[PDB]
Amino acid sequence: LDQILRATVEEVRAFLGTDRVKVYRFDPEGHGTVVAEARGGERLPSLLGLTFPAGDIPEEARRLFRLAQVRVIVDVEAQSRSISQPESWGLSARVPLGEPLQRPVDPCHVHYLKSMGVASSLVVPLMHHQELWGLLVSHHAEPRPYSQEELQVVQLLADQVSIAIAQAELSL
Ligand SMILES: *[C@@H](C)[C@H]1/C(=C/c2[nH]c(/C=C3N=C(/C=C4\NC(=O)C(CC)=C4C)C(C)=C\3CCC(=O)O)c(CCC(=O)O)c2C)NC(=O)[C@@H]1C
Repeated sequence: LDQILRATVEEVRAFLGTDRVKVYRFDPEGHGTVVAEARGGERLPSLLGLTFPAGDIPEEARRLFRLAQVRVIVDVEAQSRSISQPESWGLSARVPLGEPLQRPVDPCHVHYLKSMGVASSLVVPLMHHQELWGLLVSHHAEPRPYSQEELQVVQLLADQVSIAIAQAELSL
């Protein structure tokens, strides 16, 4: 799995022509590791081999990854702010998306992304069945706006890998 993804991180990078793209896996204990990482003009250091703490993300945000399955961050310059809400469990049967064309994130990510010197941040969740196995993310300088039409093409690209990582769990 970790090896296979190594070729995926670079493969997708070619398509998304993103300078930096890495895959993030998750553990039940609340621990995640980077099993892949690519760099373009080497504007950022290699994070590969670094374990990220779950605390980095609560849950309400991850929920969107389950229902929204889109994950898109606008220019951190727009300074969008999104925090928690008072008693807002939101009861629904099953309505995919049904939210703004963008996903504002608390100032937590603002500095986080900016700290990486990345104005843009394209993310894509990798879920198999009803569970989440991995997470795809991309970061780079102003890569011009993104089209929804082209986004879909990649949206499926994230689904394909979902099969590779899933089929890998069996063998691995
Ligand atoms: C802020 C000081 C602290 C913090 C809190 C925090 N994070 C989020 C949301 C996200 N954080 C990430 C982080 C990553 N990007 C990556 O590339 C990686 C490695 C693969 C990570 C871990 C992401 C993707 C999100 C989701 C936002 C999006 O739309 O993409 C939140 C929001 C939760 C909410 O809804 O309240 C918060 C509060 N993260 C830190 O690192 C600090 C400790």
